[PDB]
Amino acid sequence: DLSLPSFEDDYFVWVDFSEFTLDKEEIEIGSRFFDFTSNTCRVSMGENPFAAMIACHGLHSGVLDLKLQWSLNTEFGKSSGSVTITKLVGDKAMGLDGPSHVFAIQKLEGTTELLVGNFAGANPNTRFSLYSRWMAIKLDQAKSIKVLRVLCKPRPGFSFYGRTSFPV
Amino acid sequence: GLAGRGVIYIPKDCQANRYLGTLNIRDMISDFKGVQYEKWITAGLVMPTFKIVIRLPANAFTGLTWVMSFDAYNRITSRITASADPVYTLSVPHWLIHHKLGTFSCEIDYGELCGHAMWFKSTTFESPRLHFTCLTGNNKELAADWQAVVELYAELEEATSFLGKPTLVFDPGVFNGKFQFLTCPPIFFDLTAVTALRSAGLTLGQVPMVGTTKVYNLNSTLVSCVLGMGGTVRGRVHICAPIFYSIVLWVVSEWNGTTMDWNELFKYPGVYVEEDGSFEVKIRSPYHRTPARLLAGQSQRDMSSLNFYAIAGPIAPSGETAQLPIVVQIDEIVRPDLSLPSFEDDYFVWVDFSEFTLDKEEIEIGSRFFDFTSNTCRVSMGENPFAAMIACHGLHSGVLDLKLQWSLNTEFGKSSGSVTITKLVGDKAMGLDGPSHVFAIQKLEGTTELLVGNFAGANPNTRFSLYSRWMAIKLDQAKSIKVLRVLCKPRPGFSFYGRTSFPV
Amino acid sequence: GLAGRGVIYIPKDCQANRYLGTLNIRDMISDFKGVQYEKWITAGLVMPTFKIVIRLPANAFTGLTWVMSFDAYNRITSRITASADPVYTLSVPHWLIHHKLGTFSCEIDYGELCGHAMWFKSTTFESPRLHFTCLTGNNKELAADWQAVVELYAELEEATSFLGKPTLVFDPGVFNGKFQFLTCPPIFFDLTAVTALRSAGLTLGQVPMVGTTKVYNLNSTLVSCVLGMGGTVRGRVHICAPIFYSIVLWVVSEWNGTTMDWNELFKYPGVYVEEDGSFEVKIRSPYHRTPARLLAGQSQRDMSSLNFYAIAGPIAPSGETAQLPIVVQIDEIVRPDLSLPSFEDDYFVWVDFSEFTLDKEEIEIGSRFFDFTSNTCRVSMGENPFAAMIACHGLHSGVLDLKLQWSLNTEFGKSSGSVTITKLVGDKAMGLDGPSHVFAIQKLEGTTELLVGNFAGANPNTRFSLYSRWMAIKLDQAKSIKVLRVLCKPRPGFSFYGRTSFPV
Repeated sequence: DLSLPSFEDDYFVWVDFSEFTLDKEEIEIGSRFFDFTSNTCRVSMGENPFAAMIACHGLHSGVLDLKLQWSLNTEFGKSSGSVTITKLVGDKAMGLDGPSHVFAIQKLEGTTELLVGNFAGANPNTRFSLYSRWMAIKLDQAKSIKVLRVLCKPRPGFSFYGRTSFPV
Repeated sequence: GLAGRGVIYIPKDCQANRYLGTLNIRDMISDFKGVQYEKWITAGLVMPTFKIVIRLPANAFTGLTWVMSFDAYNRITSRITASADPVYTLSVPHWLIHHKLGTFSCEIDYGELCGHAMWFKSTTFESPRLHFTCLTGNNKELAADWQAVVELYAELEEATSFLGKPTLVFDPGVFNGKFQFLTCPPIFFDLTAVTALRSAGLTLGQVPMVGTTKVYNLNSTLVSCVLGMGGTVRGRVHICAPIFYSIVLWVVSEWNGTTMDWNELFKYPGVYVEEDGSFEVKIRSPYHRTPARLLAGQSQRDMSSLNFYAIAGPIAPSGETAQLPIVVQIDEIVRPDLSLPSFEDDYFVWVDFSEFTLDKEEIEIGSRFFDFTSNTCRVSMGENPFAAMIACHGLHSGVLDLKLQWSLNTEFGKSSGSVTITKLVGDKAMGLDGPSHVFAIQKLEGTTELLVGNFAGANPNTRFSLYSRWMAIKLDQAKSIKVLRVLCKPRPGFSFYGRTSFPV
Repeated sequence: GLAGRGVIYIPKDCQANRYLGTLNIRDMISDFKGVQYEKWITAGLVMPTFKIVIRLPANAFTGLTWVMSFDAYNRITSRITASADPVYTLSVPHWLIHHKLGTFSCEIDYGELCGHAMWFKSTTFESPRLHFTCLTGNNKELAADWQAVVELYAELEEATSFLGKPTLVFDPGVFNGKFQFLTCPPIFFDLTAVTALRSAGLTLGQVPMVGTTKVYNLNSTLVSCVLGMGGTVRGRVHICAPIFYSIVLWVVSEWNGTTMDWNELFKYPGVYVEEDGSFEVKIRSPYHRTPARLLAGQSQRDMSSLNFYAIAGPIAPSGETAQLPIVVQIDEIVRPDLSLPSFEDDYFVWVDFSEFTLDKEEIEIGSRFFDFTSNTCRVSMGENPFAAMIACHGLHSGVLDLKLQWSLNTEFGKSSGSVTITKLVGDKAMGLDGPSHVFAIQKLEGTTELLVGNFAGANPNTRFSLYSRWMAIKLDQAKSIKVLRVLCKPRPGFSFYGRTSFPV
């Protein structure tokens, strides 16, 4: 006799960035779904079953749809700059240019896809270096942002390989 | 088999409105204890079909009529224990017990009338009661105090599910015209009067009152779902007096006052009532319909009414003094001429927040649809049929689509911050993160879904703590908002369990 | 379903003959209380078929064997509460509980084993008990005290009659040769002995004793109905020790002593026993039969015996010290060679009255067959199988034909008066007059019938007061009588209910 599912087929919180100390901020994502750290801003990671499933398997692979939302710290009338989504294939150094995307800060939201995977087919739950698509979020007026929230929603067929555990 | 029992004590002078007592259904079964009680301990959960039997010496010489009121959610108890107004006792499922008919019996499908299964060891939500009150009094006191015996018969078996089948599913465009448990408080005729008139208003969407207390109930709530109604009122009339009292009534419908000419009166399409029975009277009106509710300054008598004219009697032997009571029950509007539904399948107002005093404001919603309170801002709650339906059932469950709208208090160019919708599973302390959502204040509007429910399947109309999804609205620049309006629109299949009432 | 329950506490050191406790069957059901208990209250009378289950952790390393004794008429309780001699515990219906087999179960048809239906509100005759005793002890103490759980399962339904079906109907010429509940007290072998002999007497009519106390029981009583028996003893042997104990036995029958020559011993027709199992051994005797009871100064070894020769072992690892116990059960004499019945279908002695001190003497019998006492004369009671059968059942009922005989103490020519038989229905005080009968003393003999029973249908083997026919013998010249002898002969169909025992 089961209850409703706790989650619907909807977005859920991946990460919130807040309390920026520098106007220039660049968050590298690459091709991974993982826990962020920053010396220059406050990272608040989401806790949900998807994140646990990532942690409790050896390998995973799929596509995430992202929704970015943000609110202003300064007066709207004074605002300038952008949330830019850099999309490459390769790396920052030698990469090819994909569907990179400039959201004027006044849009206050934006969307993008993220490939979680690589040429081999799947990501371990650790740092690794395997040729793939590459994503980054670039802030140029980060001190004018009170919060940058990133939600994700896995596209159907997001796959996990080898059940295991994850002590923290 | 016999599952439980109890005793109601009747005073020798049992007058109208006397509170006779309350039996606690679960205590009746556990004090008896009980082949059925013991089967219950093993089942854990039961969803009984009860036969209630009230043993009662039949007597045609008293005029006594009592009401048994099934109050599964303990909603009227507080307010009937000093004296029981019929408006309270008839606002929940109930049965008329006529002294002339003696021993009384009825069936209670606990799955319908209540909606949640009974746990052997303790009350889950509230403790289910049977109230016994006197609707019409004895014509003169009896010889001595006496008692009646109440008995519960059931074959208890283990319940498969926690929830029953929903008594009602929300739909704006659906009020059939059929009623259950719609009983009008007693109408009285003096025997010192050669003729008389008693009006019963037909503006059925009006909320009944007892002094300053509003008694919300499902029937008036249902009628309010429509703009007005025409057609024929089908009902039953009970004459609640001793065999030696008698009366003849002309029952007819009239619009805005009554005629003063007896000849005109009898050119109307009415019916004669000499005794207990059913009746059909056409709702009479210049528009063929009477409005569902009143406007300001209007009276129920300005519209269509069901009028009871005593044209012969009442008579009784000397020296009787008691009035002769008529109890009317309305069963349905047959051959109905309905107005438009009052609401469409659209959003309606849940709540407005305004006059914020702090820039940081956090409104917890959780998994409930309810009335907000705040020390730091002004809450204005919406009043509509949906909110009444929530109030007139023991349990409900469904999903609400929300639209948030807001206007600014400061200059647009100076604006900053957000309306943030936190969505969790669990609670603020240990919850999991769902589709939380940040609306930059400049969006000026946003949407979200709200689950009204929990792991068990339904919410009571009180505060409770049951693991579920959890929602909150977070303002960071609240003083920059002139108003935050929250509209909702129930998704199809929003369910209500166990019809009841709600006095405020 | 589960009807009642109880708990037995076992000591970490559980030795042979430890009393473990008594459960009261009706208290088990009423303390539980009990879907079955509540069905019982409505039925009034129940004649259950119980499944008794003893929950018990199986263990092959202890050697523990317990006995559950069904004592429906409370006959051995007084005698076993300090220490339980197997002669008592095995004298009523009983079951061996082997620790190696774990959880134990059996059926009790209360109709057979008891005979009267149970009244919900109070004990009718005596209160039915289950006794738990240790038959063979543990080889060494266990780690800690523990407990076992006793459960009663039954589907109680209303009893149609007060009385069950009779376990036994009196007949002198009928002892089949089949037994139930014939268990011999444990036989023990020392492991400090390379070989050994243990004899079991086959003189089965002998009444068992515990010190100076005779323990009358149905089995010995049955055997006493015959002069002697030959044939083959079919039984079962239980080896009641840990898996690490083992033994090999040569089991054979011998007459008057035992041979001292091992080679002769193995030319006899015996069987080997290495483990739990059944056995058949021919009863060996010069006459092909062994006598049912002993004469004066005869010993049970003087006749045919069932001999248990340990020919290898017992052995056990060091340093075990416990003896190895063998429990023998005798099921029947197969291919029986029976003697004449010891009694024919004839009268036998009930009582002699003699040495009268008063001329007026009145002996009340009522509706009972029982042992008389007098302060004014000498009572000499008869001892025979019928009397033992009365003593070894909870209830009995039937009709006795009486013959009275008497001889004179004074000169015949001087004699006067009568032996009068008063026959009433009721009691001396308010009774109705039946076939009372005046025998002039010169008749020197007379006859009458006696109903042994009452309105309920059967008599307990105690004093009771239940409306029935009532008999008394009245002497008016008692000092003129040298002896008054009363013989009886049960009419066909004299019935006994619920086999039990009777320690004196």
